[PDB]
Amino acid sequence: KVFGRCELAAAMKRHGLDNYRGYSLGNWVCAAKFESNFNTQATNRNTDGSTDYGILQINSRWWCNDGRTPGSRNLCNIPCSALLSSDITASVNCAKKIVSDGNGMNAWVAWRNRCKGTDVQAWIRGCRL
Ligand SMILES: [Cl-]
Ligand SMILES: [Cl-]
Ligand SMILES: [Cl-]
Ligand SMILES: [Cl-]
Ligand SMILES: [Cl-]
Ligand SMILES: [Cl-]
Ligand SMILES: [Cl-]
Repeated sequence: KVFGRCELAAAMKRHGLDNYRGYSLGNWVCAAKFESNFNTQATNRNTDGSTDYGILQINSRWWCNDGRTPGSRNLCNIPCSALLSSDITASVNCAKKIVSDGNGMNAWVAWRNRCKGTDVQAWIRGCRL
């Protein structure tokens, strides 16, 4: 599923991501924009052999199981395929664990490089929330 911008903002808020660990909703929408362009079915293969899955490009090295990432963990206790669903529940619940891991949203390199420090409220501007 490819979400609309305000559609995704609303779904993220529904699932309690707004201001989770102090990160406003626009931070999350911005991260999703640059990770997946709001496409739940996005996948990308990393140089180390792990794969990133879903709207927030959650990585199989630590967070989900895909059966093809040697030495990895599955700390969200989910198949990586669950992160590709039109229902964002699994991605949101896993993102909550990731952002709580110590480095906040810097866990998402694209957030650090493209969202951090910017006017992230622009990503939810105009949205009925
Ligand atoms: Cl689609
Ligand atoms: Cl957009
Ligand atoms: Cl915001
Ligand atoms: Cl594996
Ligand atoms: Cl594990
Ligand atoms: Cl949803
Ligand atoms: Cl933080």
